[PDB]
Amino acid sequence: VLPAAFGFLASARGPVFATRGSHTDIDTPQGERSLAATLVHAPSVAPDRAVARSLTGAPTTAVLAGEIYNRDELLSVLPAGPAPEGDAELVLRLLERYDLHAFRLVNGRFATVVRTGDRVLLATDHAGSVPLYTCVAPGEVRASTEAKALAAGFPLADARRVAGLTGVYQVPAGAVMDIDLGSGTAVTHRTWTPGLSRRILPEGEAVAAVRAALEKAVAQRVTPGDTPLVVLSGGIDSSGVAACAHRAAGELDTVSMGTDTSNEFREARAVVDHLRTRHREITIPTTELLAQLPYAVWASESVDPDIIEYLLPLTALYRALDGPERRILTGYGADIPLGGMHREDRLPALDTVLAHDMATFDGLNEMSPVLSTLAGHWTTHPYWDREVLDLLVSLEAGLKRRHGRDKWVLRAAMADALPAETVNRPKLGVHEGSGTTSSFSRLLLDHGVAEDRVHEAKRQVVRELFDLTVGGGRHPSEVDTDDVVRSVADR
Ligand SMILES: Nc1ncnc2c1ncn2[C@@H]1O[C@H](COP(=O)(O)O)[C@@H](O)[C@H]1O
Ligand SMILES: N=C(N)NCCC[C@@H](C(=O)O)N1CCC1=O
Ligand SMILES: [Mg+2]
Ligand SMILES: [Mg+2]
Repeated sequence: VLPAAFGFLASARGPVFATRGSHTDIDTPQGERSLAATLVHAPSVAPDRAVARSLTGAPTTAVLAGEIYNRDELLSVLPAGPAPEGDAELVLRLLERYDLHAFRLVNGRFATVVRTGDRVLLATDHAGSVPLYTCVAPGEVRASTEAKALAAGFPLADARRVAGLTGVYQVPAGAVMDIDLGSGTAVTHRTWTPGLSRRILPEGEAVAAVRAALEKAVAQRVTPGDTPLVVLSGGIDSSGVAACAHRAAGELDTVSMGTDTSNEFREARAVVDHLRTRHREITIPTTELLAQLPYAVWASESVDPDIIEYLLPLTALYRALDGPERRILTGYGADIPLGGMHREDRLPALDTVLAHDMATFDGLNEMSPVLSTLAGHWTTHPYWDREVLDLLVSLEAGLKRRHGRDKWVLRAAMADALPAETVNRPKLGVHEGSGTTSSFSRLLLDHGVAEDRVHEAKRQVVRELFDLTVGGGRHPSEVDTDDVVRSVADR
């Protein structure tokens, strides 16, 4: 049900993560010139499948956090028949055949570090959905799924430095960093890049392809026998995912979050009734929502005020979940390739914003698994599935904004599976349906923070939280959001 590991801290030559779970140190056969690592994973899963060893080429050790979705495909290009036992061994098999190019073939939600001889490889999935950070110095390489574990040396080109940190870099999305341990030299190869050209397709085929892709992406994300949990908002995106997940599992559990300001329970109810899902509504006080601020920056390790604002309600929801650890699917990210913020018929502006968004998502960590695993829950997002993403991004603007409706192709793709009311439902940003942006603004406004200046205040606040939780090793619970807002408002 859950991946073999959520993250890790490794070194090639006392880990503390936001992620909740068991810790397991891997054995160090060649004790020495070996790959040491601490894996963080669910208490209910065996780390084994997240670790693979080999002698092909050299002594080799692979560690992988997360999971791969196009397994059948990758397996079809391998020689022998005895299939690898897990995703880490699968990667290993692929590396022995394509070398670092193996990552150009992977469609997944993972982060991995591999040591073969004195060579070290650091790879992320196409979207860098599972953040990966590193510190490289001649003779020593440290990699971790959380920068906070690395804050406790040389500069690396074609990698960005982490805010308020030194010698700590984030491996870019869709990339593989090839590091020679001896010289400490690092070379980065991109293994995926957003398509820039657009595809033309008749309505019927376009709508069918989108439906088929999403169904497949969702199917790849639901575990056989296990009923998944979908964070439902009543919007077309999460609703589209719910319909697909329900079909792949034959049943479905849903959940919706709301505040005392706002909610989308009504819109969500329409869908829970259409598919007859096991639904649950959660209402967290606005004051409780804002108190989540330090937890969001700590888990996401992001400094973008706008993203942190989008993550607040999600973070609160994951932490407020009751019951056993769940496999959660979301409809997050659908608006990006579809320009879900575009509100007119003039297509030009839609593509401009789309191209810009697709070129600047890396580093935001908005889809990081830590957002949910901080409470022991694993999340995956089918709309940013490589295949679904490639397709949605490639469609010509006229298929996204058509018939006076935004994200048209997606709405039409779920038409025969959801109520008409849900299909035509205008877009709403979870920030609007629960009043997160307004609440955060009101908080600053109630502290004296003037208007043409709340945004910058939100920046200073978020950045201050980061320096404390990520750079200073301070746990969110030990941080009082009000005190930080106070300090920032004084300016
Ligand atoms: N009020 C909510 N309760 C539960 N899940 C939500 C809620 N609002 C949004 N989500 C989830 O998070 C994603 C946010 O995307 P968006 O609505 O485009 O901002 C949706 O695709 C849902 O899966
Ligand atoms: N430029 C970006 N990377 N924007 C991300 C906004 C997320 C968007 C989504 O679901 O794609 N989203 C959150 C509410 C909403 O809309
Ligand atoms: Mg959406
Ligand atoms: Mg919404």
